[PDB]
Amino acid sequence: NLPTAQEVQGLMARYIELVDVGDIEAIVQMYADDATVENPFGQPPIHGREQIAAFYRQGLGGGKVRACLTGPVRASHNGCGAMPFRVEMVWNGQPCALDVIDVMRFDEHGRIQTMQAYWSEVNLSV
Amino acid sequence: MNLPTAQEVQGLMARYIELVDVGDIEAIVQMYADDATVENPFGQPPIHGREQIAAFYRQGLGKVRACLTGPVRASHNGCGAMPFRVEMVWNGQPCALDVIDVMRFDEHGRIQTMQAYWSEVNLSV
Ligand SMILES: C[C@]12CC[C@H](O)CC1=CC[C@@H]1[C@@H]2CC[C@]2(C)C(=O)CC[C@@H]12
Ligand SMILES: C[C@]12CC[C@H](O)CC1=CC[C@@H]1[C@@H]2CC[C@]2(C)C(=O)CC[C@@H]12
Repeated sequence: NLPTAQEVQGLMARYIELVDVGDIEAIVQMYADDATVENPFGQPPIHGREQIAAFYRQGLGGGKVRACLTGPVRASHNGCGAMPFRVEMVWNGQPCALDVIDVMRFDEHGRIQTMQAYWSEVNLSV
Repeated sequence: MNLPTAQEVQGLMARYIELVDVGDIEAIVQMYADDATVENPFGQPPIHGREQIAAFYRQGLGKVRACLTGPVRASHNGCGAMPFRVEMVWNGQPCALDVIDVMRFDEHGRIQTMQAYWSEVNLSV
């Protein structure tokens, strides 16, 4: 029951759909109970739905964060995928933009076992 | 020198696509570390070392085109990710393929690791 290549594209795309509208509950629910997240990748892994939950509450909390797939979801045959997307929020008062790429591995239940988001300052624009 | 910086990674990964675009097999292989390990597509057995990597590219690269479809995303541990598209002819059928490459550079600016994320759902005409 590992998500197939097509199911991966669906789940990853849906994940962005939830971030764009700020459904913290639905996002957290997409993760495995013991899922880890590295955001930004390079940082120490944050483990557990509670810790991952806080993560989204604080970053999306303002309510004015948008997110959208900037390209197709590239999927593997082993329950993994990677996707390109942009995030629009506010920075220093003026509206900026962030280019990000998320690598995700799903457990045999269609839940995100691992998530890794690549991006740094070089990906921030005004 | 140490781990390529974020801006160095964006540059190196873009350089890699241009070598793939022109098809300079030999220049690509010079980008990889002696002990570089490549998984392409991801979920497939790794390709190990120069000789194999070179064998890999000569086979797949030697009418193929590659270009970035968006900016390279770079972190601060010599890693990055990038969205691109490969153009090719598969049995006479002009095709396209969306791919995302994840790479890790060593203390010397070479590619120690690479994972190519893609499958048939990313194939087109
Ligand atoms: C969670 C999310 C958006 C959802 C992505 O999968 C991961 C991620 C990366 C950086 C975060 C962003 C939300 C908006 C944030 C919090 C900002 O405003 C700056 C850093 C941004
Ligand atoms: C190596 C390369 C192109 C260089 C990329 O970094 C990785 C990759 C992914 C799929 C490959 C492609 C070359 C062209 C191939 C071999 C095809 O014709 C179908 C699959 C394609």
